[PDB]
Amino acid sequence: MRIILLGAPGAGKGTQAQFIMEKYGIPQISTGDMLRAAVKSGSELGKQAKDIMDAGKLVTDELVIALVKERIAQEDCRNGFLLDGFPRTIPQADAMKEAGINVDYVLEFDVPDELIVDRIVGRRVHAPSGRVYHVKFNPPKVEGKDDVTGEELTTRKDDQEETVRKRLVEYHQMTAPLIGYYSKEAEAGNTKYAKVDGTKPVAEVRADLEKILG
Ligand SMILES: Nc1ncnc2c1ncn2[C@@H]1O[C@H](COP(=O)(O)OP(=O)(O)O)[C@@H](O)[C@H]1O
Ligand SMILES: Nc1ncnc2c1ncn2[C@@H]1O[C@H](COP(=O)(O)O)[C@@H](O)[C@H]1O
Repeated sequence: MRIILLGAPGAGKGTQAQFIMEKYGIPQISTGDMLRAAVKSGSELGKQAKDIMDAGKLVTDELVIALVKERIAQEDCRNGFLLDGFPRTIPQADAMKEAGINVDYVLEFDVPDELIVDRIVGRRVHAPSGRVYHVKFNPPKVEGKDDVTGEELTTRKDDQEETVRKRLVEYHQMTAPLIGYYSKEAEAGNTKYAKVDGTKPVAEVRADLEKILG
């Protein structure tokens, strides 16, 4: 089972990415996570991303499509995967079509622009695993520590009001058009489209997803 998460920044795609992963098995492919790992481990394929990311700008299609093509490669993704943060553009979406990468479901996480700044300013992550918390809306069992390894949590470098603003716009310019893209795919029968209310409580969106899938 292949799946795509599609939504504004802070819409809770990642938070939902974890669940589907542990409950269905399929690995979670988060471009942003890979970019941040690579940027930190100084990998050759990704380290370049650094300045762009911290600016709020999207990274060049070519670099990202590569990474994804390299990760889907792994044998863990032979039974399905979860593209969480990709595609982010028509080119990127197009590139997947030619490569013959079909998805079973496309899930649009609907969340208002006004809700975004506050979700994001209070988001903390366990970088090593990408596990994502929120100091108020979905905190850790122990303040400042990852629930599975007890490791200190951190705040993302690009998680600041200003950068979130720049981030929202690009979303509206480049990514947003994709809702239309997959709507059309869904209409042709190529995929299954599903919008869900991302303002609801985590535990609740979780159940909506479970209704949509199985
Ligand atoms: N459904 C929700 N309601 C309230 N807060 C949420 C919800 N889902 C996620 N969050 C919190 O919002 C922040 C951003 O969500 P995240 O899952 O990181 O989304 P995205 O991956 O789309 O940016 C995190 O701090 C997260 O714990
Ligand atoms: N699929 C992508 N296409 C282009 N840029 C991306 C992509 N995914 C992640 N990035 C970069 O990763 C950063 C953080 O994305 P995220 O962690 O998914 O919110 C963005 O600010 C972009 O610069």
